[PDB]
Amino acid sequence: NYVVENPSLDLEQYAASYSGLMRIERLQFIADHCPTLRVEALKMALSFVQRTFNVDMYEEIHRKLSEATRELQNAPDPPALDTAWVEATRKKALLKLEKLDTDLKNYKGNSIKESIRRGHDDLGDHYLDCGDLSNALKCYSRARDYCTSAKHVINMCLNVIKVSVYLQNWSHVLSYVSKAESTPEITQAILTKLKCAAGLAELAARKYKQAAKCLLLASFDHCDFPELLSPSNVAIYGGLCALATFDRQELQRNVISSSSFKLFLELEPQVRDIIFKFYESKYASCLKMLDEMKDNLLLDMYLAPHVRTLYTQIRNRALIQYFSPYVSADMHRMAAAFNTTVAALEDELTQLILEGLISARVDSHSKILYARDVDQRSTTFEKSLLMGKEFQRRAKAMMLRAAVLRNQIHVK
Amino acid sequence: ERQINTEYAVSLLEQLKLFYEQQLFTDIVLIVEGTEFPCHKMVLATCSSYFRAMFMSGLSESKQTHVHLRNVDAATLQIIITYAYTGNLAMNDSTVEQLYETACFLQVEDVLQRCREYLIKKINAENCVRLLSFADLFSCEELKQSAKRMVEHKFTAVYHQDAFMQLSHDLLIDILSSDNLNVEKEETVREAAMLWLEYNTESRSQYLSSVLSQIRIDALSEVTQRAWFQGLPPNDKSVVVQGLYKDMPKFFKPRLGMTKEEMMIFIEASSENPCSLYSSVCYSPQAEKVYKLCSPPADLHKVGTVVTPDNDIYIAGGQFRTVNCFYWFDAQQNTWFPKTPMLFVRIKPSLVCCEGYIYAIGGDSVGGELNRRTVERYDTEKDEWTMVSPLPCAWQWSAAVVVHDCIYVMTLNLMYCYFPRSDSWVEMAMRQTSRSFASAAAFGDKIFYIGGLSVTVEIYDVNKNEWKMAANIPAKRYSDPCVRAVVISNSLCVFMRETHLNERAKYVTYQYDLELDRWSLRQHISERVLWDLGRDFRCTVGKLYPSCLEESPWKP
Amino acid sequence: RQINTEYAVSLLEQLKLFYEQQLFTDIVLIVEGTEFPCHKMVLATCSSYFRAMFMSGLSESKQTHVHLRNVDAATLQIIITYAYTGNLAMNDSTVEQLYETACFLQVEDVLQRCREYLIKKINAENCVRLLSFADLFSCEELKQSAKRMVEHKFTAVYHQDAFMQLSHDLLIDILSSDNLNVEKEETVREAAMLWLEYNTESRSQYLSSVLSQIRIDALSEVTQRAWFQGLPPNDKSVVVQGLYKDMPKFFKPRLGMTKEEMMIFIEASSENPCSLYSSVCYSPQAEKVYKLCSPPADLHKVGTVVTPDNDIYIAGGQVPLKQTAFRTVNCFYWFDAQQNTWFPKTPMLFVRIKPSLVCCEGYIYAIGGDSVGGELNRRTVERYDTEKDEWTMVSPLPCAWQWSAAVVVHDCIYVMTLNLMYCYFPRSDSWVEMAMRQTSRSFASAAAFGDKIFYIGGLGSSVTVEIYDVNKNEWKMAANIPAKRYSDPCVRAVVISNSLCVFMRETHLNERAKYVTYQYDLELDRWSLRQHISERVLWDLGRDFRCTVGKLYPSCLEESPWKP
Repeated sequence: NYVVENPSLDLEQYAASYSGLMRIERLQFIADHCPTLRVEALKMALSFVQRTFNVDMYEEIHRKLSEATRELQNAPDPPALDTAWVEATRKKALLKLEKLDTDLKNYKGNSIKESIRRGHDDLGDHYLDCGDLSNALKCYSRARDYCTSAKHVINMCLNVIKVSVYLQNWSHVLSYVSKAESTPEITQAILTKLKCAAGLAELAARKYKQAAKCLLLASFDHCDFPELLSPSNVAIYGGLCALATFDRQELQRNVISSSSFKLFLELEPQVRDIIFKFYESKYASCLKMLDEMKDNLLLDMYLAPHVRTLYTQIRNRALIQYFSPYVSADMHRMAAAFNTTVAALEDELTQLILEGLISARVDSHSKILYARDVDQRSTTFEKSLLMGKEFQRRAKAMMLRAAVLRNQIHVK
Repeated sequence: ERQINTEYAVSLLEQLKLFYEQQLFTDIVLIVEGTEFPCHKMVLATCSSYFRAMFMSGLSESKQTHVHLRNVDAATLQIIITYAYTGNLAMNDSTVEQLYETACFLQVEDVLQRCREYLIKKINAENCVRLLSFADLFSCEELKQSAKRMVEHKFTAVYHQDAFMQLSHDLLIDILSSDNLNVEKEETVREAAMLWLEYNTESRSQYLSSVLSQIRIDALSEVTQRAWFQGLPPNDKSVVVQGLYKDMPKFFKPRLGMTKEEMMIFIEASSENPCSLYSSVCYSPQAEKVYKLCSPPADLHKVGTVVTPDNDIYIAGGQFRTVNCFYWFDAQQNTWFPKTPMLFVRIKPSLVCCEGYIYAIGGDSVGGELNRRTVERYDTEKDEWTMVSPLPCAWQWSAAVVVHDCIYVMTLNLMYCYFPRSDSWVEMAMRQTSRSFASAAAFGDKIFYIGGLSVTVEIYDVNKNEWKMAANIPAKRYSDPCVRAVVISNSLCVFMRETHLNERAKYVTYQYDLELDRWSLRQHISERVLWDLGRDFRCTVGKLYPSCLEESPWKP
Repeated sequence: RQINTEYAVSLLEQLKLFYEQQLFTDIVLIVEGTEFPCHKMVLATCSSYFRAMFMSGLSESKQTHVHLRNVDAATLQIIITYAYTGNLAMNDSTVEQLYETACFLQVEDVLQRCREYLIKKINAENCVRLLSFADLFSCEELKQSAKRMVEHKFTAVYHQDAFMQLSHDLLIDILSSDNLNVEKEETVREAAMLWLEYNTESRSQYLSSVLSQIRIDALSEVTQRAWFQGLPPNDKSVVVQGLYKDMPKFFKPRLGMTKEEMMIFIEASSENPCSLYSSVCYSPQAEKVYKLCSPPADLHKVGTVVTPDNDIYIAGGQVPLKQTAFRTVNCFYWFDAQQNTWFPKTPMLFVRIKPSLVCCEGYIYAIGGDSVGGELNRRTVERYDTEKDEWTMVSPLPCAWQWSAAVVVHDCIYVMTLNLMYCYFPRSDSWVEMAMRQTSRSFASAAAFGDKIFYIGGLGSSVTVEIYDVNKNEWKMAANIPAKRYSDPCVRAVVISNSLCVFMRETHLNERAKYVTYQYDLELDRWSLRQHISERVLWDLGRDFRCTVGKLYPSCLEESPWKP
């Protein structure tokens, strides 16, 4: 259903930008979806997963790396897991986890709400490090029970968002973003983090307009946000969603007024140039750089199907915006406004006319695209006559219905 | 034998504890200065290996419902009883001595072993002599020897503690007569003995005839007798006769503490045996010899080094799983004793010592922090980690040094000074060149940032707050030098290695002058004694003992 | 508040050392001349009696010597070691006296442990004994479990000697209950008659009450003059009493006479998409579809067997491990015909996938089933003991077969594969070669009717039928089932109403599945239309569903609410 082949991915920077379980998931995705580079990706993934005492996903990654190494031993014609890791890691993890559990349950006999919440948050962090998702969720819920202050509520919301991101329970993420935003009277920028979380959750849920709007409000002062999404990928996500959904004036207004996506596009000059060419009717370079960004971000944690749909919408909107200022546009020139051939452009234009929102006619003789501007009166008179014929026909039918009821006509 | 404990041993434990706390079925009660402790006989002997005679021997004690046990603290006996009943010890850092005394009053190997391990691990900076006397009072041979070495080192360090004055004669003889004194001079032990002896009266003068003969004869012909002349009791004649006899005999021999040769500790060197990846070695600037050191974890690498003004070596972090473990190098046993681990698993941490505290700046804490730019320090006295003000900006491959009791961290182009008294960062000067993958040295009152990607020599002064160039190190072209700047013999020098194409690496150190801006040829390290080191090796300055360490065998 | 376990076990083992090495003994239990030097306070940790013995201020509190009577040395010693070290070696014999002494000393934990063991141990040969024990000692949970299981297996057997020595109230509760499983109401009548005639006139006063619980359809017919024969002489307070007594008490049929031959189906297509599969049943007489309880932890890929005593068992199967995810478990379960629930039983030794469960000589035989081993003996055939509640290995099948079926004929196990057949001889535990089929067909089922084996279908499936005779030892063809062409019928061999019927579901092209059953004429070699299952009551079931013969109570079960 997925998995493509493409070189030139920078593994080191993409691995270092993220950190935590998010980095592990992204490295696993990169290894699984990018062949001819799965070896080094899996090696780095196993090197980092061994850190912070993982248990089951470590076994899966070790098996995958062993399979990859075995594959490498046959093409140009498997590493050991060091099972002592199991022993030492299990012993240390059990000792520290039981010590922390003893401390927390002793605090439960002391009955302090804030202390219980903090201990349960620590237990959830320890379980997440161990690779225990449901256990961390339960700990963070027993923490959410014992909340005292607004900052405690904010921390609870952030923890629940982080956990449900891995659990892919994005409904919980959205609910907790709404709770953390609407409640506390909507230098420390927490709303930026909440908006980033909401935007990424919406994008993961196949939403593009609201996700773009939420990302647009994210300020660059947040800077460090590696547990969920890197700033470069945030800029890419926002630019792609805005290009797909926001039309030209909306694009300009939002990008300029935000003043943080200016910096974000400075981090990612490719998206900035693509948007500028979109505004300036340079769709050929826009779409070739779009294909470059395609091959570059086809192996992203939460992008691939969403970004494919986004690119389809982007090319449709580009065609619509390109033909809009013309009443009689040569299809030769329109095809020359991209690397596509005449036949493919004609097929795409026919599909757009069938779907709509281009209002055009294809004079395939000279290959010139003529816009359709029909007089309202001619259409109005035609459909008014059709309505009258339908009204008379329905008048007959209702007139007929009175016959079978006044004369009691039915199946016996 | 089948000894299953699944969901039962804890249940029977709970029955024990519940029916103890309810004062149920009681048959024996301990009277402790009027405090009553109704409890199980069987639990009493299970903890205390002495009680097993207190209620089995056919003496009148067996048929006695009320037993008056004295010379035991009520709090310690209660904590012993509850530790017997629930299994939780929950020992604090203050009542360890009395708890150990009460446990020994029972002579077992459970609570006593636990407290022995705790005391061995808790000899931080000051209680060394106190717990050494404690172990002299109660036989704790393992802790006795550990405290012996620790007291040797720390007492040689401070030699002014009041607890040292109240010591037994045999313990003092063992301490001073040992050849493990970490003293660079022979007169400090002499004056320590003089102040110990002049602390009291004739009773200590009796021990004087036995402790005065444990010092090398160079200090026994000194002004010591001139000071004893005014300090000796009247009408004493044979005392002078026996004092005069302590000049010629008793094998005057050199000590071990004078061998504090200033050497260089290296980590992650090119291992000789292919079965090993990296190794830790040492170099002697004066002896022109290459010594080796044992790897602290023997399997973990990518560690950071720090040297306190008291010449101590510490290792933190490292990876390839990253472990937040901590270690300390023994200057005599050639081993590594672990310490309190860090709360975060760092990759190549930069440890800096200031005001007696170890500061770890950067080094990939978790990376996924809300604020990636954070630091964490260490307490060498309390043996704990204390969170401090976080870093201003996120940096990678950075270096940090200490100048004028202030924390200075260096990155690509920015520098921040951490004020330990207020726990805050203050903006410093900006460097005109962006160079990374380099280290800095704290020589005097100037910071020398050498290398970066090269041969960039950018000198910074704290009193002037400016960055300036001096010169370029003379190095052969078509090469990538590996610069290492460190203070040697109170003189700024460098240790650089040059590598070319199809050429062998050469090791050479140069003497740099402040006003000359030139690296004069000081000494060239011959390849007959030192082999290739590598690329990720680190260098630091410290004092080591040639006898405790071993020479690294390698063919010239 | 958590508890440190390291010093916990150190405590417990050093306590053990003190129990074995007699040191701290101020109190000693004097039982039938046996010394028990122990403590007052470990006896605390175990028992809730000695609090009356020690923490009271009585003569026994001061007495350093106590003469505990009406107890057993072995039971006291095992309870003491249970208190001291923690090993409760519970066997199958001393549990009775263990419970007796636990109730004597009021030790709650060992009471719960032995109650659980007795709940696990309830079976046929000790049902009435355990019910009497639970009547003697108030064990209401065990009392109810007994009552139910006793009702069932006693109505089954009604010949155990311990039934004669029972209290009047227990008999009244048993007989008046509406949970008896009897094909007729006359067997309980004669059971009550033989119970009354078991003893002397001491049963005369209870006779006025036992007849007050039985229906009046037998209180005016025979077995009234028989009591008059056994009446004490010249007693004129009973004959006339019973003459005019059987007016009241509302004659009503019982529940045991409500068992009908029904087709039990497992792993049917779940109506609600939230669940994977479900279990249903077809009523050949009521013409309705009654729902059944879900398999234990949605146990899929299992096998069914029904003993001649009409008992349903489940073995093998896999549970989705906590997208494809499934792990195989060797759990075993038993179906309650009245409570509509699956009672867990002793699990097997090896896990199985689609095992062939066959009953013979009271033993449940599971032949094959894709065992986890896969060694040279890749059959792992093993029988189950219904009286000892344990599994015993049997002689392995000489050849490893996959997707096989097994039936029981003439007290022998007949397992069938693609083309080979082997008969198991339980008396000697050996396998003998049988006749060879001429057609290569698999994924089929067989039903044992009389002394013949009918292998119906095989490969979807087809209408090929090969009839095998045990006395003749030969495979012969009879006919082919007339079905609609261009279809994929799902044949199911089954025996019902002393005849060989088939449950064949057929699906046409671009059409829904149709349910219809046929009656195969044994002498005419023809499948006759016995009944047509309308789609208004029965919906789609799937492909991996199984069918079996059995009897169920429509009263205890509930009709499945689902649109036609």
